[PDB]
Amino acid sequence: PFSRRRMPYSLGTDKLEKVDPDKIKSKLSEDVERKLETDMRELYDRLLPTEAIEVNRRELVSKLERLFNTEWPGHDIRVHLFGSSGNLLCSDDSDVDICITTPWRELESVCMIAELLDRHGMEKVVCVSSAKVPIVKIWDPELKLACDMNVNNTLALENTRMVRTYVSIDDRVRPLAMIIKYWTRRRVVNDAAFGGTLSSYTWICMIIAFLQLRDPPVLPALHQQHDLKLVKQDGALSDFADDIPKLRGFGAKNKDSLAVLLFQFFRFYAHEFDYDKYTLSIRMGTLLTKAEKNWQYLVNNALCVEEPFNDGRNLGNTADETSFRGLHMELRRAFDLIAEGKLEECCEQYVFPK
Ligand SMILES: [Cl-]
Ligand SMILES: [Mg+2]
Ligand SMILES: [Mg+2]
Repeated sequence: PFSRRRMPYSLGTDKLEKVDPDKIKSKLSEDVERKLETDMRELYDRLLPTEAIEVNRRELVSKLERLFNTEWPGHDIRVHLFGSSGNLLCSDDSDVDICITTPWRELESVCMIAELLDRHGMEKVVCVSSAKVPIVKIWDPELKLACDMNVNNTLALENTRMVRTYVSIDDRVRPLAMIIKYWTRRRVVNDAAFGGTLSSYTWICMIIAFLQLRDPPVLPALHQQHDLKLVKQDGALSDFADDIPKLRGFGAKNKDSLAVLLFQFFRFYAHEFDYDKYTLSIRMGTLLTKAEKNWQYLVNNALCVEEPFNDGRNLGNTADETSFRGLHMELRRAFDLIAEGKLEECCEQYVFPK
């Protein structure tokens, strides 16, 4: 019984002003960079997961796999981590995302799973059967983990494997992405479902797109690197290049530090990127126009971020015009603070009004 709209309609829908480029700081001073760098690695160390909690995620997987195969024997039911839990970007307070696979299609009834998990002591058990991807949500009070589960959405397993591959290519990607994600949680702009802002997966695509567009690039366009694609276990070629040992080091030509990349990330999205004209596409690794995708007609197209496996889908579709204006303001707010090295203020915890 509470409204979670992050960006109030009183914000309006107007485009932000194009700032005189000579007034937009182009690089960190040496003092600001050095201190921001040490602050970011201190933040990253606190964000890194601990082994005790990582063990709890795997125990939840095992517990769930046992519950399911005991209740419905014979169907080779398997339980897989994905999302943050499988792409190297989770922290200890990250929820668990789980994909349950089986050829037994009758398991795709998420409320049947809710009844079983409730009966065996899970708490806050809810099922959402009308979502694009039906889910069951639980709180495990023994392991103290929140968990969203779906059944047989293998597409999410592949784009998790893709993000994991991107994270594995250059060692700056994991700390950069974790710190930006932490920023999105603290400013509460990571809630596409109820807040009208952007999903964590949308944010990760924006980070990867920015890194692909650096000169030199930090990350390649994996979907376009046909010669480094391996054959998967199902016999088909991978959709994206995934021979990690051959890919590792691709970004080594780019010599910018973590501090400079965080500054440039916010500078890019605060002032450089023309939201009105372009679509970000980590599938291509280059900018696309909205018009070449017919996305000038798309409802909720202020921000266009192409899903790399279904390029008909805009990940930015959860932000209407008002929400985009507030997101853009948050990105400029972040740029102004990181330009002066103020990582703590940048990550101030947003609280909803009463
Ligand atoms: Cl993630
Ligand atoms: Mg989740
Ligand atoms: Mg529009």
